[PDB]
Amino acid sequence: RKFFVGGNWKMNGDKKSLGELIHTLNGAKLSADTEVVCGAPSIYLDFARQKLDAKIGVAAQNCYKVPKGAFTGEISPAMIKDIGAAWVILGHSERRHVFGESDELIGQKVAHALAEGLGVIACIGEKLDEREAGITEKVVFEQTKAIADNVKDWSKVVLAYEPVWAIGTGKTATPQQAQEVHEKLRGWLKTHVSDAVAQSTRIIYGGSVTGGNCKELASQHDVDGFLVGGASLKPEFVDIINAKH
Amino acid sequence: RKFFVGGNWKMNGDKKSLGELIHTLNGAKLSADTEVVCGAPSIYLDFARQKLDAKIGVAAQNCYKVPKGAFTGEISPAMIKDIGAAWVILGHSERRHVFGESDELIGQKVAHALAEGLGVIACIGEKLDEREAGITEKVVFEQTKAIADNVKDWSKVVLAYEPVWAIGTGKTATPQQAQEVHEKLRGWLKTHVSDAVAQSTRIIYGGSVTGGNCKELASQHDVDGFLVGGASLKPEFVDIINAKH
Repeated sequence: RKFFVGGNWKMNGDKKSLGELIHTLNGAKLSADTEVVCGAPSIYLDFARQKLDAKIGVAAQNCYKVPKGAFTGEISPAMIKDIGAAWVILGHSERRHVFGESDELIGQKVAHALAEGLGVIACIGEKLDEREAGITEKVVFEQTKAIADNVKDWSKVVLAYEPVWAIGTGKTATPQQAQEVHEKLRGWLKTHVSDAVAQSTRIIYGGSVTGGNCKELASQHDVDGFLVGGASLKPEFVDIINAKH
Repeated sequence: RKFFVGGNWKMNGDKKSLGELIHTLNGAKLSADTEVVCGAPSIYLDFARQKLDAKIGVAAQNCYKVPKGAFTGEISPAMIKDIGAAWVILGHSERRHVFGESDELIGQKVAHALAEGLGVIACIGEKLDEREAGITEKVVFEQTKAIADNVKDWSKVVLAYEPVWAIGTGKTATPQQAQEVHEKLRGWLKTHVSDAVAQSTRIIYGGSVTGGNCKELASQHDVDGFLVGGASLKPEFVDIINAKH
């Protein structure tokens, strides 16, 4: 499995500061063995794709489930491809809990984006109350099933495990808690999809990854890379890309 | 009150099709007395702003209520200004009924967008069941109050009355039905805000406006322009702009 590092810029940046960041990435020495993707605000997707070196992919932070129509404020996979972006982040924790997107809706989005030829970073993760209650497993397996049910070809899918309690809080999961879930998710895939799918699908970790953290997390056997928020807007993003080196 | 015509492209287009549409608009003989604004998909705001004649304004179709943060998938007024767009469409029917955006949220977006210096086109309108139950007035005044209590400077606000039953259905409101609601809203403004605000605020109509029904609607005394959906993607949009000729 090729190590994968995605940067989710969330709702940050302007052309000046994003221009700066992109110039930094373009001139940096990034490991040839890492697949890098930058998820930019929709208003700057075109901008980002035009300025980033070709080896770095671009991802949209969200999309809707049909190519066109009466959906004021939404964008579709066809528009994302039009711009030259190759991926979309779906099921993000903020979409789920702040914007109320349901599992059913996320599933429809995944099916459509894949049908349209885009790669998908699909996010799953339990809340603090769920972890404390000890139902982390039931929660993620249920979210995964919603995604799986809509995946025909797993070759363009990356699963991102991001515990809600770890997102933007500074409370990173320990390497052992990340490994435990990744291992269980990989087993879910093996029993419910197939051995081949489980072996080739990248399962990445997200939730307060820093230049400081990454090396120990990246050494876990079932951790295939990371989905980075806050640190993707800093110079230390380079260190994260290079975690396995 | 300067006649105002806005095109709401909704989730439609690619650079090739929007490029042609724009070419047509830059070359058309548009009334010197109509203020025109085009509402483009966020992915295309930069493109649209670069291509359209400076005399035509560009509007985003939605935005969030803070300048930046951990809101995966959203865009802010600050980003919209960065690109050079000067308006935002807030409270559109599809955001209310498909995406669940509440009055409280819309009022917060309005206040933030105005604080950031953007012009706002705020949408209001009742459902068929509300109309038939005899509560159109109750529903539109409730929606307008949620917006108005969040407006410090009306100079940059445009109110758009778009009955839900008329959006994309072909069931245009008759001139008498539109005029009735516009007159009542202007009446609300006068008693809840001020006479000065009532006479200068444009109240535009939307919901199946076509090159064919526009002249009659535009002759109504309280109709100040339109918010066009489906027809804004067609050459007849030029005829709508020129509805008073």
